[PDB]
Amino acid sequence: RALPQADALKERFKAGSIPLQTDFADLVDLANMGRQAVGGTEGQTGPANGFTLSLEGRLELKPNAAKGIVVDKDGIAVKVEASKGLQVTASGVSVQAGDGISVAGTGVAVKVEASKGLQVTSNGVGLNNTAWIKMMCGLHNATFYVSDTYVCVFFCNHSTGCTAYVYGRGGYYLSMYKGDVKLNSVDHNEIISMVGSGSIAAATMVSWKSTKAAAGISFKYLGKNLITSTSHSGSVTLVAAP
Amino acid sequence: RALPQADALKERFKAGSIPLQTDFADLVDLANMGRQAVGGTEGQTGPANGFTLSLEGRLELKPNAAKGIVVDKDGIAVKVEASKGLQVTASGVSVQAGDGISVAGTGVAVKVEASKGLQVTSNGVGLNNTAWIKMMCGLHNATFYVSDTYVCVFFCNHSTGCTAYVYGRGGYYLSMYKGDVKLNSVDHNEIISMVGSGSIAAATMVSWKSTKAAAGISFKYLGKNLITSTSHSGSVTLVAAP
Amino acid sequence: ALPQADALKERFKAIPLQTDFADLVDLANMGRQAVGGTEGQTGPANGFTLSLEGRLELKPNAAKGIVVDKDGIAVKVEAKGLQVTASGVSVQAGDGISVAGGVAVKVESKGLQVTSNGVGLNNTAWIKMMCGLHNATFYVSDTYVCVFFCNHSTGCTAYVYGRGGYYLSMYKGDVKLNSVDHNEIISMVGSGSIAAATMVSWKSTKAAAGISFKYLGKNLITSTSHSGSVTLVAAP
Repeated sequence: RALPQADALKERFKAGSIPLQTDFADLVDLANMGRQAVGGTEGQTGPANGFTLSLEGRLELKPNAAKGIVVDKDGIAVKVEASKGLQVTASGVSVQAGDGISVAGTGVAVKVEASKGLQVTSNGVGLNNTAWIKMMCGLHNATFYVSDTYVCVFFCNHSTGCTAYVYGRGGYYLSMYKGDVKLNSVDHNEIISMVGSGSIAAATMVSWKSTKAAAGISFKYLGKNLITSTSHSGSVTLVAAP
Repeated sequence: RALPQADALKERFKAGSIPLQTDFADLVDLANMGRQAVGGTEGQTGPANGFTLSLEGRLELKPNAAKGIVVDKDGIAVKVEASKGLQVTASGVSVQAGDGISVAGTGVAVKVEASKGLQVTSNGVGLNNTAWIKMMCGLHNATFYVSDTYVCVFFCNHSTGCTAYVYGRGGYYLSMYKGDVKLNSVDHNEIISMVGSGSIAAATMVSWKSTKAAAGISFKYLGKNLITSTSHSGSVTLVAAP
Repeated sequence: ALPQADALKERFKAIPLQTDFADLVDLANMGRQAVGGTEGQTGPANGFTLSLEGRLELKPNAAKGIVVDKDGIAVKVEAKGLQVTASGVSVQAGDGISVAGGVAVKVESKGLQVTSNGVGLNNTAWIKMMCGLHNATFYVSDTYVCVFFCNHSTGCTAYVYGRGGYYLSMYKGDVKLNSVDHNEIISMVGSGSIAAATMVSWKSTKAAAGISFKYLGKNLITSTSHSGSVTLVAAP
């Protein structure tokens, strides 16, 4: 049996109606639903989980305040420990990105300055393939450099000109002959070299008394190697230190 | 006073009975429990926090939609802001780890790639103790190296052989006498050095016209120093660049 | 609105009218109204369920992070980056993460830095590098030179790199460790009498934090010499 609706139960208690035992039985069970709802009838175990019943008789929410839920006058809210990595807005709950962290579709991820030598991929954070240039710039305190497949050169302005530290690549080394190293199309004034047998010499420092190094100036050079007698003639442009 | 149960109370309105005032009081108070539960009786302040009462009289949950909770057809739910760092499954709420982040029992952590020169410890993320090898490999654009306690050497394959860039370690330097530097048991062809006193000379660049560097080849060498006249007799083997 | 309970009782005091019964029926109907059980209603509100015994029960969405148990309504965290205390839900930081006013990268002296724009190498990371390259345990660095010291046998040998356009002289007396002149030295060579020291050794002097390094720095543009006085620092 489902209890009658209100309008129907009422006309059972209309003037000049004979209210039967079963009409009162319907009234009692109707009245009893509020007590069943709060778990108060014989054989019930009290308010369901998540509910309390006050002494005034009010049904009340039981938030586990130790497990991240609070209830107040604005309603049921997630309890975020403030400034501890989490953030809540009308949009929902989210992680708050501090220094070095970025948050986007992939999730919480590492943000790096690429100018500063670091990579981040699927496999984790790491040095990129040009971190070494930044290292070498700091080593010599160079404000400009060139790099290509046969040489790299780190430029230091000083006095009326500049001096550069030189390193070979791919097996190659830098010629030290006059006319083989041009900054801004100017031949060099001085070089210091490492020496090999039979007039082989490899330029390790180069200096221009009156030519300055700046972003965009050209570097022209003759690279040599210890296996063949040929020579690459490079023409590149200076770039500011990273 | 604790209201009678439904069957007991029914019995007081049985056929032929004259219900007393106290039977009706019991009925009224039992009917009243619905109103009490929603804070509707005199002395009460209306629905408890977390609850609302519709114009139809229905009890309803009041999620604070500005603070992380939603209620829909599916139930009471945490509202996660989409793709802002957090995730939710049947297993619970979790952090979504993007590139360079890993999540484990320890918590949210940085993942570093193995061979790219980084470390992560409880003191933070830093460079590991062999990062310099990756750096020197990119500086010279080398695909192979050896490194032990007295030298490291960086190998560049070119033309019919290869040429190597040499750095001393632990106070030591590479001899440049013929027969003192062997790749694959072959003596070197040409070499480039820095000069010391008398016959002191330190190999900086070593060449083999017709021998290629490759993982597993042996590198044998005579390391020397400026304090004692003794030599170290090295025999290591080439590893690929990081 | 409906009579309060004590007003109702007066109407059923020791013959009730139909409007009294009506108020009692309507009063009794409020429990059913609340659980969405009357004609014209669609059952319990969202977030509520009604058990077969007739008890109102919460409906947590067990797949959207809420559980209800004996202890109350709770956030359901997977134990996977998150932690809940009496102060609420927060992020659990592992190795390389710090938590404070959001989630940030922590760096160790180990060459890395973190700023507004991300994690990168700092400005002295190259020192850790040249220390590992040469296996040096002490260095100096100033504007015109840097030097990496390697203790071995009875004394010390160092590798040298010029900075700012400069180079280290190799004249006896121009390079002092603990105020002692060097013994052996190895150079790159230039025109006339220009040479640049790249390895320098003291047979009976050791490197250690504190020891002074004095040197004569030179360059290729001018004839002048910087007169350097610095002190050795431990490798990072």
